[PDB]
Amino acid sequence: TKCTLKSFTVEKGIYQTSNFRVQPTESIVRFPNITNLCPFGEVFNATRF
Amino acid sequence: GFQPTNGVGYQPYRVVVLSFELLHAPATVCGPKKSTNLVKNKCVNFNFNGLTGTGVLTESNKKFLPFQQFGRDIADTTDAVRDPQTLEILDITPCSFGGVSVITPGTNTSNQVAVLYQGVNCTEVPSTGSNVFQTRAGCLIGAEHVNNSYECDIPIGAGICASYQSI
Amino acid sequence: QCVNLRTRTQLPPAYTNSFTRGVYYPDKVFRSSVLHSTQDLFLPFFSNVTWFHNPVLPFNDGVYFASTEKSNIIRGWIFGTTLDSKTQSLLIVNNATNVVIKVCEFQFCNDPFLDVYESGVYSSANNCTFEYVSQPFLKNLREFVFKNIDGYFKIYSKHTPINLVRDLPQGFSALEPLVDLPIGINITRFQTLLALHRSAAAYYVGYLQPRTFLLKYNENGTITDAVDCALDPLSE
Ligand SMILES: *[C@@H]1O[C@H](CO)[C@@H](O[C@@H]2O[C@H](CO)[C@@H](O)[C@H](O)[C@H]2NC(C)=O)[C@H](O)[C@H]1NC(C)=O
Ligand SMILES: *[C@@H]1O[C@H](CO)[C@@H](O[C@@H]2O[C@H](CO)[C@@H](O)[C@H](O)[C@H]2NC(C)=O)[C@H](O)[C@H]1NC(C)=O
Ligand SMILES: *[C@@H]1O[C@H](CO)[C@@H](O[C@@H]2O[C@H](CO)[C@@H](O)[C@H](O)[C@H]2NC(C)=O)[C@H](O)[C@H]1NC(C)=O
Ligand SMILES: *[C@@H]1O[C@H](CO)[C@@H](O[C@@H]2O[C@H](CO)[C@@H](O)[C@H](O)[C@H]2NC(C)=O)[C@H](O)[C@H]1NC(C)=O
Ligand SMILES: *[C@@H]1O[C@H](CO)[C@@H](O[C@@H]2O[C@H](CO)[C@@H](O)[C@H](O)[C@H]2NC(C)=O)[C@H](O)[C@H]1NC(C)=O
Ligand SMILES: *[C@@H]1O[C@H](CO)[C@@H](O[C@@H]2O[C@H](CO)[C@@H](O)[C@H](O)[C@H]2NC(C)=O)[C@H](O)[C@H]1NC(C)=O
Ligand SMILES: *[C@@H]1O[C@H](CO)[C@@H](O)[C@H](O)[C@H]1NC(C)=O
Ligand SMILES: *[C@@H]1O[C@H](CO)[C@@H](O)[C@H](O)[C@H]1NC(C)=O
Ligand SMILES: *[C@@H]1O[C@H](CO)[C@@H](O)[C@H](O)[C@H]1NC(C)=O
Ligand SMILES: *[C@@H]1O[C@H](CO)[C@@H](O)[C@H](O)[C@H]1NC(C)=O
Repeated sequence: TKCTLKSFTVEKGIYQTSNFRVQPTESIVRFPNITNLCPFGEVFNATRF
Repeated sequence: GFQPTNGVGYQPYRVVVLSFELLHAPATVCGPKKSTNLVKNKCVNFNFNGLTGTGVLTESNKKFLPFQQFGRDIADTTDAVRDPQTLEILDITPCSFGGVSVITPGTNTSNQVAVLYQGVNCTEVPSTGSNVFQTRAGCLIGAEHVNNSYECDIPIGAGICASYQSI
Repeated sequence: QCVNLRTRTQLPPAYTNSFTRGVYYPDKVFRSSVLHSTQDLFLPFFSNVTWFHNPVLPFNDGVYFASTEKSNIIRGWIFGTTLDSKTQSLLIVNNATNVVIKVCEFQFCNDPFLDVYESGVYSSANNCTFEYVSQPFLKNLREFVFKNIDGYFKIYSKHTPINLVRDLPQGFSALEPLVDLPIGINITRFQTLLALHRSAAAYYVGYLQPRTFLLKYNENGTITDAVDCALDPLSE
């Protein structure tokens, strides 16, 4: 209060000093299901090349 | 001349060469995505299917049509999303904020004060001080609620105000 | 079965009125009980829609296609520029089990018909790039909107139980998004596909233009009404 008002003595009243806000805790990543794999096993595990 | 006894140099080796092309046509193959888990009722940030933003996620009763992926309200602000896996409607609320004010009787009289957080629920203040009061104007810390009534010394709001007797 | 059937059928193409048909959801956003103004490609209200009762027609920038069909004689669509093996071409057919989509360089017959005895329309098929199979799209009214932009081919659709006898009704109904294709192509002209047994099809074609519309979203996020923004001073 003294710093914002720039004085060593403060008169009776109510004064607005600063702002308040909540901070985020963690992060969340969401994405659709993993499906429709690229066929690589059949080629790499193929008997005949 | 592949034979079982031919040494390392003559062994039959199967070789596959993979080449990647990224022509001007839209991409069709990509790697995994590695989605994380879900939390609720906490101020967190998120990137739902590439849509980023912070806030708190709650359960919502809005009913999407089967083809929307999210929703926004007037003035173009996103309000709801649909999780790509469970396919349910979640609601987004910005994390709380406000201003702080100090009530003092004057340095001439004393030097103890009370604090008011404007428009903030009395659940996430932090820090303890004294008993904490919840008013229509916000949350107040450092004053005692009484049942009497007097004139108004230091107006606080919503029909209540404070004075020094303690505060 | 590359056979010819007719040479000069009913030539004069009729004209009729569009009224207030051809509205589709322009995005995947949910809105509830709100008015929203958007600028995009639409079919102007009370426009002149061409009635056919079957040549190659221009695509321009987008196409609205309508059919008061029964027993689904129409089968599919063909898109391209040169309509031969020298350039990309897109083919869509709908048989009794699964709608089929292909992107190849065919040699379509000059009178490509399916008939029953998935060939008889193209004399060749090579260098195929994209394939797709899904559930088939189809006294019924079938409305479709075809758009192509940013290497993406968008298809919107709607089916309606129609009781009127001759032409489009005086009603309102939005079109849901159906399919998107991430394939680059330069469609400029197209053609309709019919499968007639060896022994005269009525449909409507309209074109899209860029303009602004006002849309009303009800509580459940469904478009219930719209206003064209250049029809008359009251609309402005
Ligand atoms: C993504 O995969 C998960 C894992 O299987 C699916 O979750 C299961 O879905 C079935 C189908 O209804 C339920 O019977 C199970 O109880 C679910 N298990 C859970 C939630 O742990 C999920 O449905 C899939 N999402 C899709 C395919 O969109
Ligand atoms: C501060 O938050 C609490 C917690 O949500 C609110 O208490 C809820 O109030 C609603 C409606 O009054 C009830 O349906 C919930 O059951 C309450 N939950 C709990 C845990 O008490 C409280 O109302 C909020 N403060 C203000 C001033 O609204
Ligand atoms: C309809 O078109 C499909 C397009 O592939 C034809 O092909 C069969 O479709 C069924 C549907 O699942 C598959 O089980 C078969 O394996 C497909 N055949 C082949 C050779 O792959 C289908 O035959 C067509 N049906 C009719 C009645 O025309
Ligand atoms: C088969 O079709 C593909 C695309 O559908 C053609 O790919 C071309 O590839 C070259 C170099 O990779 C590019 O410069 C061209 O722009 C591509 N063309 C198109 C239309 O995308 C491929 O040339 C075709 N092959 C044959 C034999 O026709
Ligand atoms: C449609 O045809 C045009 C040619 O008129 C293609 O535009 C060319 O695109 C390549 C790749 O970016 C450029 O290097 C050329 O300079 C472009 N030519 C012109 C005349 O602009 C366009 O790519 C074709 N559409 C698709 C989807 O391939
Ligand atoms: C919009 O959504 C509401 C909420 O679901 C619909 O109201 C329901 O309609 C069904 C069908 O008649 C009734 O069986 C339910 O009882 C209704 N719910 C309630 C709470 O009354 C409404 O029909 C939908 N459409 C419109 C145009 O409002
Ligand atoms: C091939 O099969 C073996 C069998 O154990 C497995 O260990 C290996 O991962 C497979 N590789 C591919 C590419 O599928
Ligand atoms: C408070 O103010 C009174 C006059 O109003 C003065 O006499 C007194 O000295 C002051 N006390 C302080 C400044 O501590
Ligand atoms: C009086 O004040 C006390 C303490 O603030 C409070 O608990 C009580 O509800 C008030 N009213 C009565 C009738 O006691
Ligand atoms: C379309 O234009 C023709 C003249 O070319 C006109 O006779 C017909 O009434 C018009 N149809 C409309 C505006 O629906």
